[PDB]
Amino acid sequence: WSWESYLEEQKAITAPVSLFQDSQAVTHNKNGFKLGMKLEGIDPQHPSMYFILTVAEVCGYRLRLHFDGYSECHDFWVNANSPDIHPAGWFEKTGHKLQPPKGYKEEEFSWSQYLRSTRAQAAPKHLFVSQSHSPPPLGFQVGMKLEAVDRMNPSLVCVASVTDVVDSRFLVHFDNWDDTYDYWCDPSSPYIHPVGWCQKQGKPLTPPQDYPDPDNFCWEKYLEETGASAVPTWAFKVRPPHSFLVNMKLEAVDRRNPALIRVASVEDVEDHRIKIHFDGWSHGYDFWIDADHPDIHPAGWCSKTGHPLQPPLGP
Amino acid sequence: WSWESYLEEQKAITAPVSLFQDSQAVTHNKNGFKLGMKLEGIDPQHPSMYFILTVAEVCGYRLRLHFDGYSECHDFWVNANSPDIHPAGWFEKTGHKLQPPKGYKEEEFSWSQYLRSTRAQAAPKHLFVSQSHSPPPLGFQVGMKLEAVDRMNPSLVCVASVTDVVDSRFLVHFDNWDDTYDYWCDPSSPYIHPVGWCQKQGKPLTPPQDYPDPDNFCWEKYLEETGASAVPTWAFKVRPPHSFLVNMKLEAVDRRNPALIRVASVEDVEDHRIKIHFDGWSHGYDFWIDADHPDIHPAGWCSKTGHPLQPPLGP
Repeated sequence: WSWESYLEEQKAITAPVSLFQDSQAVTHNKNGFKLGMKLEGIDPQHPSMYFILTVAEVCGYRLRLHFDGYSECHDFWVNANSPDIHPAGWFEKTGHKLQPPKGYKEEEFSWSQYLRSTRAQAAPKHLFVSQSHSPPPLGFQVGMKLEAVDRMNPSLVCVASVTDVVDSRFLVHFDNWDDTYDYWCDPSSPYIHPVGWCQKQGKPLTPPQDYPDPDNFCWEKYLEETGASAVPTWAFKVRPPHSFLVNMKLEAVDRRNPALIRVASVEDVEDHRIKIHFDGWSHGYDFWIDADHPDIHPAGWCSKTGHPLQPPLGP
Repeated sequence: WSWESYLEEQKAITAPVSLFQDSQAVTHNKNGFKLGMKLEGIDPQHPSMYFILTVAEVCGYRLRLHFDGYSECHDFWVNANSPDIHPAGWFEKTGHKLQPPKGYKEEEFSWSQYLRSTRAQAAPKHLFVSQSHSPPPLGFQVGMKLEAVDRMNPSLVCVASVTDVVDSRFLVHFDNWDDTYDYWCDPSSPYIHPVGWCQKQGKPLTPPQDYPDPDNFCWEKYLEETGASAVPTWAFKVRPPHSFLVNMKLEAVDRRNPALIRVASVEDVEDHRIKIHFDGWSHGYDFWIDADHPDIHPAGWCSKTGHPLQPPLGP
């Protein structure tokens, strides 16, 4: 199977490499992660929370991570240039809480004693693109307030806080709601707005969960009572629309089976999202995804990185 | 104590009779209701439901009603010209459900057997202003849909239905919410609007409780699925604002002890409501009330109807 003959046969084109972020397109970096290496990382189910993880599997420029002490059914895949993993020791140098292995209490864990018990190696620091050493997202400080879209209830723009800052990204948290609504963001995110944006648009602002008298909700009073500042208006950057067009082909991680990467086409587009179709599969498997998601890639990505590519499903 | 004497010490004025509805002002009708007379009436705490009620007390042009079979702690006062009471036998001739006395099954209650058991008399029909013999509210039929303010959550305007029609009034019900939010209305009510009013106002509409995918609520889809039509826009009338002014004196039922009527003053106003202050009492007892409410009356009303009036609280 080749992309060249496939595109010739389909009279189609791939999405040019120039439409991707460098982190999505880069194939010339070696994967330095090795089986058994230990590290810290974000739980994709609880994006505010950090766990001790072990490398369970490597495939191309991707790794499968295991939560030490828990079931292997929680394992998940990342790219080796993921900014959501960090070297052993990072949590204590940068102000982050680390969930210990199942069994430990969080004043009974140290890395030096845990590496001694397990005889394991921490992944070396030079492997990690994000160690809190890069310039921060200008203007967004921990504790500052903004208006954010709830991506699980996307018709709602809500009162939200910056609760974590790591390199050029920050965590959006919805005041008084479960942390499982949190998501990582940057200054150009189309989902975040300055305090006062809703009122300027004649849009309903959703106040914190069970705010007393939500009808009389007023930002100025809320900021005063919480000892908080608004993220300043100048910090918010216009992200321009992506340039993907319908029928352009690419490679995408299968969401039902994330060990696998399949030949995919752009089925539909919005300003900041694309709809993925897996060639040869039912359209029931189509899904919408952010154009900057780390799990879509230009054609050739699996081949240059050493990951198997699934061809179109054919007879 | 007299009004003439009091008005002179306060250098004050009474709200003129022409500011009130005729039904709030009328003093020359006699109270024909008698202790122990039985009738049917709306439960004020469940405005959609009808119960068997007994006259427990009469004071001037007011009567206290007791729910047969239930605790006296639920007793309530109405005026003798109330539209919310009907003669025995009305429910069956008009398509309404009667809740029987506590402990009876509905089906095993009949008025004639119940009058025989209690040896009581039904209040005669000529006492009742509302027997369902008058023209209906034009344009409002059972089953028609409209938008209504939820008076318990007054920032919300919601999908609502006409569920009952009695003489000149109709009952507004909030689709898929419980019946305790229902309220009685006429065509001039400030709280109701035609289908599509929110949209034209750039105001959000609250769809029925747990409507599947509530952001796409489409009135015309909803009207079709429910086999329903909109109340026509022509049927909604403008109510002009009241002309009560701050400082006018009047008489009002005490909401904490509703057997009592006190000298009151208008503390504040809106287009359709006044704020009542009880002379000589703490302002912590001030309350808002709709200006057409049956429990406010002009100065002189207690005197002319034979009801005791409480003078201002003094040292």
